[PDB]
Amino acid sequence: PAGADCLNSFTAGVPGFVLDTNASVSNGATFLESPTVRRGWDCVRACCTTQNCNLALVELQPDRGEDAIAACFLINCLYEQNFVCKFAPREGFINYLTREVYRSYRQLRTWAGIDLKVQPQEPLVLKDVENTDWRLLRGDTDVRVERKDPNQVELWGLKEGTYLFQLTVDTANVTVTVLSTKQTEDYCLASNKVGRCRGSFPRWYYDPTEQICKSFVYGGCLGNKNNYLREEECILACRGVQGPSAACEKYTSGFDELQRIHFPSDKGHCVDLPDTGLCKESIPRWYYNPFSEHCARFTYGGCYGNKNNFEEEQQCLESC
Repeated sequence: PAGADCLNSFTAGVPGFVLDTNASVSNGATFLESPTVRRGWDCVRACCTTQNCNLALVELQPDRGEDAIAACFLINCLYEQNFVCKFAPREGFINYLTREVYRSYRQLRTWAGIDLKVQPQEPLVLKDVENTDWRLLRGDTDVRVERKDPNQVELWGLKEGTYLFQLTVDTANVTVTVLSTKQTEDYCLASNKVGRCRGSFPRWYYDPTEQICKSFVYGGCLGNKNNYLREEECILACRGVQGPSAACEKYTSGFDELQRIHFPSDKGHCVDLPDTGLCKESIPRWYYNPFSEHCARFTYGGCYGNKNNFEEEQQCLESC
C-alpha cells in the first residue's frame, strides 16, 4: 500500500477550514514545495521527507471523488518554535498536521517559547520578565546569569552555540541561538530576496553596508535567510556585523509550479486566541473566547495582536 510507516504520524484532519495564508505567512509561516501527486495520502509521505514540512494541505477538486487529490502543498507554520498557522472554514479542504506541532491541542487555551538569534558577545541583556529564577538546560560552558535592574537579566559565559533555559517564575522553554559565522552570512550578511511569489508581506532585513536594519517587501516564498518579521528580531540577529553587499542544502530553486492562490474566507475573525504582544504597557482590552461564547478582558502590550481585540463588552460581542 504505502510501503512506508510515516503515514501514522499525521492526524487525518477535518474538512471545512484551511489556513489563512495572507495572514498565516504574515505571521511567519515558511512556505515550501507544492508537489503534484494525485492521492492525498501520497502527499503526506511527501511531507515526511521534507525538512520543514509540518502542514500537509490538499484541495479536493469538488465532487469528483475524495482521493483524486487536487493540490497537495507543504507548509512550515513554525516561526521558530511557534504555532503561527491561522485557519478559517469554508468547504472541500482537508488539512494534515503532525501531532508533533499540533500544540494547537496544547495552547488550548493557555508569551510562549521564543527563539532568540543573537550575535556573539558576552554581556547580554533583553526582555526583562520580572521576578527571576532562571534555570539552565544546555551550555558548552556554564553561563553567568547575573541580574540587576529595572529587571534586566545579564548572561555572561556565552560563546557560540545553542542554549536552552527555563523561566521558573510560570515557566518558559526559551532558547538563545548565538549564531556561528556560517549563520552570520546567511541571516545577517546575505542580501535580501523578494522572491517569485506575488506578495504583500511586512518583513525586515539587515544591511551590513551601513550597519543598519531596513524594511522591505516579501513576495511570500523562497525568501533568503536574511528576513525578519519584526525589526527587533532583525537587529538582535545582527549588528556588530560588518561586511559588503546541488551543493547547498535547500533553495533557491523553482521551475516553476511554486505559485500559490488566495482562497475565499468570508469575513468574520474574531475567534483567534488572544495575543498580549511584544510591547510593554498594560492596556486592558476585550476578546471573544468561543469555548464559552462570551467576552473577556486582558492586558495588551500595545502592538501585534490578533483580529480578536475589541475594546469594550459590547464591541466584542458585537462582531462575533
